[PDB]
Amino acid sequence: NPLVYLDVDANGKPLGRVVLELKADVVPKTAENFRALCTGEKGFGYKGSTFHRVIPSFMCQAGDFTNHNGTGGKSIYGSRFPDENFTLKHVGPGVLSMANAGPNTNGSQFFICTIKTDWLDGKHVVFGHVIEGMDVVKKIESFGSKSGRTSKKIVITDCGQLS
Ligand SMILES: NCCOCCNC(=O)[C@@H]1CCNC(=O)CCC(=O)N2CCC[C@](Cc3ccccc3)(C2)C(=O)N[C@@H](Cc2ccc(-c3ccc(CCC(=O)O)cc3)cc2)C(=O)NCc2ccccc2CC(=O)N1
Repeated sequence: NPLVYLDVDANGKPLGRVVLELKADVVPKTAENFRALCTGEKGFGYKGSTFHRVIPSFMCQAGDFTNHNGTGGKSIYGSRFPDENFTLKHVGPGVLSMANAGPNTNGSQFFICTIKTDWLDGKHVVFGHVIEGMDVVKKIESFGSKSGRTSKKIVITDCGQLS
């Protein structure tokens, strides 16, 4: 399974690195989309974009590199793409899952859970998990709010593939 990284800052101050294992063994098409958006190999992707909605005791959401507000993004497949499967569950903190606007509306937006979000099982495609840097995720979460607006600008300053 590929390993990718997000290096995250808050108001320009580095918070550290999040390492994500992508479950290409279960959701290869969803894992590949995220991998390529981390490397930037198609000329666009996550680098320089933000965590735009962060809600404590819920999740940290990112990947809207077109509109920066939860309405946009772009997949590597030319259009919104189907839910590959709902095999993996939102079991706890550190789960990496696709944001969407209903069935079969996957793009580039994603979230990292900070609790078990079991009510999303069967609705959002889980495709990976944090293996290093959960403390960075908790730092991101600490800048969230009830509305999801962040108290500092949280940026993916760099991202890419490790292996
Ligand atoms: N329920 C029990 C108790 O739970 C309490 C905890 N709160 C919960 O469980 C809560 C409760 C319900 N609350 C909510 O849904 C919050 C919703 C919200 O913030 N927004 C703000 C932002 C825009 C809105 C409305 C919209 C959608 C679409 C376009 C324009 C406006 C609404 C929204 O929906 N945007 C989605 C992300 C999103 C992903 C992908 C795309 C997209 C895909 C493909 C392409 C082209 C690809 C190509 O061409 O290549 C382009 C775009 C667009 C939008 C959003 O944010 N979805 C919500 C969400 C995200 C992540 C995880 C979970 C959730 C559910 C949640 O948060 N649910």
